[PDB]
Amino acid sequence: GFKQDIATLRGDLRTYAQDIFLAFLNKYPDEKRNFKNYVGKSDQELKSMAKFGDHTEKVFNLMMEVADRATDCVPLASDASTLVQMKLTTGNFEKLFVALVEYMRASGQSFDSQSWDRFGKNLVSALSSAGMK
Ligand SMILES: Oc1c(Cl)cc(Cl)cc1Cl
Repeated sequence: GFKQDIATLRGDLRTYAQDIFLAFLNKYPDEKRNFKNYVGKSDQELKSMAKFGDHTEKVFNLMMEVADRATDCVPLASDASTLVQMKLTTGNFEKLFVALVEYMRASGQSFDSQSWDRFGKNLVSALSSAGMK
């Protein structure tokens, strides 16, 4: 289920983070235009940029922490507030989770893809309730 999936992702987090973020950028090319440093680069070129691997892993680590603290795929409102108060839009987040769920469904592994869909919706809603546009 959802909690085992957190363990699965953590066990190869850099690879999963990069591959899911690349799936997001390739599914939504316009989002990539908000990453000036990644425009005009293929997957393999992105994987050679230090801050691509470092930033994608850091984002997914925080996602895993929030997932770990959630109950029934509902994140803590206090985690959402911490996120909004750290240095975006709920629309871009919703698109990341669409790509994440599609990636899980195409994997041969028994990810709980419906729970991640719910978690993404609930995080988007909690971020909006906590003041993110
Ligand atoms: O370099 C970044 C990456 Cl790869 C992903 C996100 Cl979500 C943000 C930044 Cl600044």
